[PDB]
Amino acid sequence: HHHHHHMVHITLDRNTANSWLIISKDRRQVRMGDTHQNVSDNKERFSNYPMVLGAQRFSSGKMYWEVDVTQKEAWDLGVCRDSVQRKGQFSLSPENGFWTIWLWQDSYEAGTSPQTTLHIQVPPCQIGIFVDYEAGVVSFYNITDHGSLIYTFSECVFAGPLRPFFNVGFNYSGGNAAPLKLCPL
Ligand SMILES: CS(=O)(=O)NCCc1ccc(F)cc1
Repeated sequence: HHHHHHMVHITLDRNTANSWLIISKDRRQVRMGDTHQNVSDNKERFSNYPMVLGAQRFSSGKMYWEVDVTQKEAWDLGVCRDSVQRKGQFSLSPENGFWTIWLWQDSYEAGTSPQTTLHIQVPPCQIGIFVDYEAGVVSFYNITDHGSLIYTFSECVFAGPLRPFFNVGFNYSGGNAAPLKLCPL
């Protein structure tokens, strides 16, 4: 790929965070806390999962950013509609307004309904996410493996503004405490 030059500076929106998340002062890192983080509830917060949105909203153009997933056992990454459901249980699918991939139990999968098996030879430590709003494309790149393609969603129905989407995953095992980090340009 040669998408790096559509690089955008993403920051995390604390107001949208699950109440157990800890977002760094620079709003570029997020991790699962070991308790409720002493914030009030609001209608924007994801209630059931350790999810948070980026502050940026996109309705046009080409956008690219990178995320560090080093030493995590579980996470979800991608984009979603600004209007996605925040409360209760739901599945990550384009029908529900999500364009995502994940790591879970030593397998990588794309968030289609049902999920799609990914084929990655080099486990990634950093993921690139590319959105072409006009083309209806969301693509994922393996930065650890020379930028090799992981997955492309095409013919996307964004149906409104998009926000960067993150899930740090649960830490039931004690092996998934590490943060998601937005990588410098
Ligand atoms: C730190 S942990 O060992 O992963 N425990 C998770 C508890 C929890 C459950 C649902 C949430 F929406 C947020 C947190």
